[PDB]
Amino acid sequence: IVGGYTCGANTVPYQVSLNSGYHFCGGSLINSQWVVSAAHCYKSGIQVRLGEDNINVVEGNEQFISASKSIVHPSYNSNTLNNDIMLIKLKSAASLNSRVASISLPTSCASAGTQCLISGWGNTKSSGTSYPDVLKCLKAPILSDSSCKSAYPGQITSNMFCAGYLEGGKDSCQGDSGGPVVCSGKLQGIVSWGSGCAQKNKPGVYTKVCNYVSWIKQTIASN
Amino acid sequence: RPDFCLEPPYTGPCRARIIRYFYNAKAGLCQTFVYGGCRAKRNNFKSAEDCMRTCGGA
Ligand SMILES: [Ca+2]
Repeated sequence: IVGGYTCGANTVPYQVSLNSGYHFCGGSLINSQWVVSAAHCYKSGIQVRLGEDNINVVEGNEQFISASKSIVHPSYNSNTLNNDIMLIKLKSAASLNSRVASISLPTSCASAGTQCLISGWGNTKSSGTSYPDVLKCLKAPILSDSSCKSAYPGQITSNMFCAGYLEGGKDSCQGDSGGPVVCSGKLQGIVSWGSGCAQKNKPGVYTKVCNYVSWIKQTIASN
Repeated sequence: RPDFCLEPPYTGPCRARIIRYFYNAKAGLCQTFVYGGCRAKRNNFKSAEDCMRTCGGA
């Protein structure tokens, strides 16, 4: 039983590819001109790609829109990885349809146990290399803080959550950062970091989105 | 020239997929590797030209 599965074309309509010559991270469309991603995905020269499945062929559903602005969270900490959140303004608004859609911000935080969908075109081998062409998905439960903090002693902040399986084998990996953790319709996490990928006792670590909802709404509103 | 230049490429914990450069002394040239976005070490360059200039000939 392999962790990820091929989501299906345009079944995760709010997934974006961030591109700078190649796919370097993911992100989530939260309205027609804004993307939320990971602060460590900040680059110059992003083009956001929407309505992808195969990131290597032009299947017709695409909208490739450059960003005008990229706002990294004022308290992002490069070392501690705390507040690993960034907002990206499109040059122009996306045309929103069925294959291209946005994802609602949480109105409250998810509890441990809540099962989520993690998507992305990251590395599909725990140890190894293989970057898929099409979008992969993974359903993975939210982990308890207590367990999270045992997995990464002295490193988890209030702004972080662990999700996945203590067994390992099912995770998200390099290429996945910035991309969603959607739970019960709402956007709860951002793919952020981990020790390796899909290791035993080392779940993935995610930015706790429900902490920032105010900051996002406002920051969108005045930019 | 230096000694960070002999250290192996560090992807680190972050899950980006960013192509960078390191000095490979077993090849005698600067190579590409997958940098996960954070906590970079010094044998991590953003171009081959930089890499060659700091590390080249180590
Ligand atoms: Ca495509």
